[PDB]
Amino acid sequence: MASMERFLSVYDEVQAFLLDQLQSKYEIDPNRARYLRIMMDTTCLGGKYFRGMTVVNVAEGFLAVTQHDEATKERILHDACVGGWMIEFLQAHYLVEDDIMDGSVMRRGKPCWYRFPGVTTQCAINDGIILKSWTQIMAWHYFADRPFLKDLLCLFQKVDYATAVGQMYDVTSMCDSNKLDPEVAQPMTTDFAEFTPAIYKRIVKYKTTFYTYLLPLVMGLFVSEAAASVEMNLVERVAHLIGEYFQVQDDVMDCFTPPEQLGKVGTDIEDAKCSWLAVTFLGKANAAQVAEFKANYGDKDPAKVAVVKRLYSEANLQADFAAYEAEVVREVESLIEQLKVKSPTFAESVAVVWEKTHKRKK
Amino acid sequence: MASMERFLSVYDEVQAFLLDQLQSKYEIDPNRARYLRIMMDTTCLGGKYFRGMTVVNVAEGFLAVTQHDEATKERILHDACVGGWMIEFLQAHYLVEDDIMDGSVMRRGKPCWYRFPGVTTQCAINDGIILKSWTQIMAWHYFADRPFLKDLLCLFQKVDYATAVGQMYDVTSMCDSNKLDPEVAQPMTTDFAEFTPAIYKRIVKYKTTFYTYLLPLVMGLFVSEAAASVEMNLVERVAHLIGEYFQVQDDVMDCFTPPEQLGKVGTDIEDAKCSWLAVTFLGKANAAQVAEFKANYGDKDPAKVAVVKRLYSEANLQADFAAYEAEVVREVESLIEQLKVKSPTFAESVAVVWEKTHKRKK
Ligand SMILES: CC/C=C/c1ccc[n+](CC(P(=O)(O)O)P(=O)(O)O)c1
Ligand SMILES: CC/C=C/c1ccc[n+](CC(P(=O)(O)O)P(=O)(O)O)c1
Ligand SMILES: C=C(C)CCOP(=O)(O)OP(=O)(O)O
Ligand SMILES: C=C(C)CCOP(=O)(O)OP(=O)(O)O
Ligand SMILES: [Mg+2]
Ligand SMILES: [Mg+2]
Ligand SMILES: [Mg+2]
Ligand SMILES: [Mg+2]
Ligand SMILES: [Mg+2]
Ligand SMILES: [Mg+2]
Repeated sequence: MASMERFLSVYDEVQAFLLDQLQSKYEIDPNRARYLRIMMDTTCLGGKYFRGMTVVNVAEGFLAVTQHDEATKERILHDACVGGWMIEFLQAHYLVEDDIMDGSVMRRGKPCWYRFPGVTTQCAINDGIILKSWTQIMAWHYFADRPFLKDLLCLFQKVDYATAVGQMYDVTSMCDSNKLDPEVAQPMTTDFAEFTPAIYKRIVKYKTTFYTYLLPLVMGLFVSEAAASVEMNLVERVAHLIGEYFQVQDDVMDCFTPPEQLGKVGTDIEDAKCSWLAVTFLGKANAAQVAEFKANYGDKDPAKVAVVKRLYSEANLQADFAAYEAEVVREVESLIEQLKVKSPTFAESVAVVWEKTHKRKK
Repeated sequence: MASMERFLSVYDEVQAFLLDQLQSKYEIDPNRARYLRIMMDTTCLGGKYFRGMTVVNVAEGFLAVTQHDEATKERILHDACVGGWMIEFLQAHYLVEDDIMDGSVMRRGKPCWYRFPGVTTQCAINDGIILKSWTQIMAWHYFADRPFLKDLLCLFQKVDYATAVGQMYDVTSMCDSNKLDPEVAQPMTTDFAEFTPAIYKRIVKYKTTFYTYLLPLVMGLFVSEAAASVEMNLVERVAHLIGEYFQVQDDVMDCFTPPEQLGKVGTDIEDAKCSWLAVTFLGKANAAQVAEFKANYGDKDPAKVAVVKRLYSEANLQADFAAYEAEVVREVESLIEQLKVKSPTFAESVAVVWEKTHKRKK
């Protein structure tokens, strides 16, 4: 796709800027420049670019309807690409650190970054820090003189914090809340009392929705100077709804989509995660199913994991998923109808966003 | 000390703000609030508060000589405390992640954060991310309306990036540059060709000087609206000089100061670090000393580490350290004399900063 290739051409610019600046201001040597170029490529490319391409689509929408000089159109488009890369680099940071946290093996069809033989956990941790740092370098360099600079930095910062809090909800979702204690080694829950749709919703709201949907949508609005032309409460409702759905699919694919197709190897069962599948299963199983789940969940043993997967297949969670999906379509369409009132162009971008999400197979 | 106790009283405010906001906007539950309060306390308290108390001292200096209403004096002092905590939280972030990277056992006289039984590497990584996030929450909340806000955020961001780059220089200092390669597992250097004072200086300049000295000094200037009243080139020279000296002491103590006194257990020998001791040693040893160093450095075996420590004692590095110290005193005094030209009060703060650094035994 041509537009994708163009968003990609701005990656090339941003990379050249970052690496040149390392040479000229940070005393980097050539082989460390090469290392960081490879690290940027592996952690920032290969994904679907949904978050990045959402910023661009939001801005393209407003450009079709807004009068500007050509030079202004070019500036806005370039701004939207740079903001999109800020979010892809933030994603790259999150993915580096999450793969370590989750004990993951594959990412975008390659070894996780920390599994590269020449990298290891020790360096990946810091490479993840550098990725985040680059988002700010990029923002201050490109947007220094833009009116939306303070708004963008302030939003970016809140969104990052929400995600970090969400990650803490996730990484501790298999422990009992009353037992959390830095001094005491953490046993896994035996009762699964906290595997509920409300608790699940809390995980997912913070860890994914803000950075995957709120952030790109609003950044599209910032670089378009169009924020005031939308109902923000609606922007937040729609971001959190499509965001949750997006995470539910991720959870389902972790279990049932082949690594060949997904580009990653699942760990949610093994990691004892509060996934949608585990929650929806406890939502419907009988006493004996519950017990066999309890004896097998959250263990790396392939035979225990297979037992969990059979239980999932037997419980017909495909039926629950259809019904959940049908409900989201209802609410997202409602939200999109409500957005046209003030912002038809934005509502349309949100439609496109939803369509792309709804259809994804990875 | 009373002033310390007062800087400390602003920690209490900042903590209450952060935890209340987690409850009211982030849907946190009480036991996770407790966990993060304990995490903030363990990772942010117990240090010497040098960086934090430098912001306060810089501002107190300008207040003694500048006319203000009392209300303004109180605002400036409070601003200096908050900026100081932003840097202590940044330090706490760096320390959490560094202890993981370095395989360290003790920090401020307690187990490293990731060694707490109830924490582990998996959670500490994210706790370190939250610490950094909190610096921005704190900045945007407290300084939203201040004229120095953009300057402070932009400086903070550049300083953080420099430190992250510096950390990459450190963590790869025991490998040959020409051999760095994400695809290939990294062998330790055999020739130690890159253990040179120039390369050492590069490590230390980036990993420590910006965040430990440039940042607090300039933040004191920002919250004092006094930046324009100094020669910034001199501020940078003095920060980088005292900063390097500060790191040299850290390196010496890692080897020779008892854990009981230091509050940490050294790993530089075991980690094959490019420390000042390793560099100054190669700076003077004879052929046979060089060989015995090479056969023992960068191995966790207590007998190999002891061999390295004997070689250090025999080479009389205490003599090199005295001579290095004497030279820094010369240059720092020169820089302080040069600061009085435009900024006597600032020169004095820098004198106090130097005196505290020069005298430290931990
Ligand atoms: C590091 C802060 C946030 C990370 C973050 C937030 C949201 C999602 N993810 C990563 C996914 P996956 O590993 O790609 O399947 P998850 O592990 O959640 O299933 C990672
Ligand atoms: C994580 C980014 C920077 C970390 C950073 C920078 C500078 C210094 N440190 C930490 C010290 P130590 O572990 O306290 O002795 P080092 O390990 O360098 O001897 C840590
Ligand atoms: C589920 C989440 C939030 C992490 C993976 O996100 P994506 O599936 O969008 O990953 P890439 O396209 O960037 O690979
Ligand atoms: C050497 C460096 C830069 C890390 C430790 O810094 P400090 O020795 O200042 O640690 P605390 O006082 O914060 O414990
Ligand atoms: Mg994961
Ligand atoms: Mg995860
Ligand atoms: Mg997943
Ligand atoms: Mg260390
Ligand atoms: Mg270190
Ligand atoms: Mg040290």
